[PDB]
Amino acid sequence: NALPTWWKQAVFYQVYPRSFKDTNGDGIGDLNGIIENLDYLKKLGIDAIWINPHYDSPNTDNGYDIRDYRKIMKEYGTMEDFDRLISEMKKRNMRLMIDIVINHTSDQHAWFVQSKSGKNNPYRDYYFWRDGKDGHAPNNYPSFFGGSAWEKDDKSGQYYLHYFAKQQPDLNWDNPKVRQDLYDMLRFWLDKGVSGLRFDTVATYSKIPNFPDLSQQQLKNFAEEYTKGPKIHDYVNEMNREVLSHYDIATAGAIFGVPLDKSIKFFDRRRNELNIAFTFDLIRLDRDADERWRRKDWTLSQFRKIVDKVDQTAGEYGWNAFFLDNHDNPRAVSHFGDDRPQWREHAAKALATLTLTQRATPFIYQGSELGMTNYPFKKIDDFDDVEVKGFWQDYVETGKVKAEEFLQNVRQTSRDNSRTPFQWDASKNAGFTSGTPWLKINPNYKEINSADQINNPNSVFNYYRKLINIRHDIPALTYGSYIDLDPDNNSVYAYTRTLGAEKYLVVINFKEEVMHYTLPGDLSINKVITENNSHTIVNKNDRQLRLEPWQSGIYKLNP
Ligand SMILES: OC[C@H]1O[C@H](O)[C@H](O)[C@@H](O)[C@@H]1O
Ligand SMILES: [Ca+2]
Repeated sequence: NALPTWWKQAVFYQVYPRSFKDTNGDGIGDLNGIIENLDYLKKLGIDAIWINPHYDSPNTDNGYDIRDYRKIMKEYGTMEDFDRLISEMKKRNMRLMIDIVINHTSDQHAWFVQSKSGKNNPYRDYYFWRDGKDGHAPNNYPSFFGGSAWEKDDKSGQYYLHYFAKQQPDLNWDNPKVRQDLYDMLRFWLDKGVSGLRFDTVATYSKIPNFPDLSQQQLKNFAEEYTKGPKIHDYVNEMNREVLSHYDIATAGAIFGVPLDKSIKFFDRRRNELNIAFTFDLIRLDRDADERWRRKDWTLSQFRKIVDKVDQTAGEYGWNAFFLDNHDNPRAVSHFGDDRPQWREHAAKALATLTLTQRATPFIYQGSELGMTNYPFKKIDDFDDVEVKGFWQDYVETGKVKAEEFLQNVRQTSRDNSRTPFQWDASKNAGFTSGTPWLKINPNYKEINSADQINNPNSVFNYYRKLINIRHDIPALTYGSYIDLDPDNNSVYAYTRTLGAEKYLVVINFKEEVMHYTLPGDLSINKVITENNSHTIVNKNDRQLRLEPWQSGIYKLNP
């Protein structure tokens, strides 16, 4: 059985508007630059776009600190430009998903300005205010973005809670007036015909009664602890009943911190919470849990075991998104592939094949369709991201970690790796801007750009385009069940996707040498659906493949 829906079979593209296309020379991407490139996305074969936050914001965290939920960000343009994006997407039969950030607002949001003015203001209980303990913060809560999660306010003498930047105070979801105002805000956007919502850090809305201290253990994985609020599902379901279920939308929940065996409660269709799981297990598989900027070695067997556990967790009643990178993570070809010149294009096509053959809604992050890479940051000042400055302050300026070792890691792990501007063409600043880009463009744009790829049939771009057409053509590549042929193999990633008699095999050689790979049991090849970097022909009934380094392919198997 399988309830098909548009959002299960969609291929989404994620646009980070600050870095997509600048159309007025200020160095920052804008709405009009999205509009201008919709035919490019339609040619790739995308039918839905998720945009990162597009609201009025002081940009401490690039739109995730929202100062007014009902205004367009000044740098992105006007409400008129927003409504044109919708209307021009509609002309092209594309659906828009927006980013809903209601764990916290900017400290400049009118609600916070009132709340901080004193204990008597009607907005006081819109945020979390607590007394110090012996002239220190109410408790030992750390922030994701550095220091304590409590900021002293001199006006009142009390501390306010901020899991993120001190300019992102957390909204008090235990206050029913807060939830009702957020619901009116959602209806403002949903009434404009938006087709999807992504809920940013949806699992942290419910705070822990009485705010007790975290134990030593809990301090080393506090992200998980902040997901343990006792009313989180009451609140998500109430939001579904009062708002989400009255419109026709797909909702995605970004559940950072949630242990994978707690994820299903958010997405089981019978629970009437959200539709699509954004889990972080796979994309953070190689990240230290205590020093969250540090990476550690990982293996293909580790990777594929997580793919399979995420897949099984969704089970019959949930549904996964699948992504290998996004605006919070290094670029996939650098992170999971080999980004050197001899291999980058083969590895990028290998990972596209993986992505576009998962039992999940795939999300392609802008630039990945070109094989864009991490950026060669050298000095701490080459980064923009508030998060990396928080890590530098906590670990390097306290003398706990040498600056150079810190940099060797954040070069690989920083969010700013995925925020360098999109490489449109080979002209100055890769045609992203007529001015000076807000974050420097990778010098590899001369070799990696959309103009060089869009009409080259062998390009990474056109291999993504071919895979998307393949996936739409073959229902088993969307709905088929997933079986990993060998979860312990560290060289060749091979799995099947099966619907009844229709059985397909995906095979990717993660090694930089030729690998021979004999199929298990009685499996043999009926057809080749596509391959990249193939040298040995595959004939009817072949039971073995000779895989070139970085070779990837999809095959139909004999019954
Ligand atoms: O969902 C988690 C979100 O948390 C914060 O508000 C981040 O800065 C953002 O990039 C991330 O996606
Ligand atoms: Ca601009």
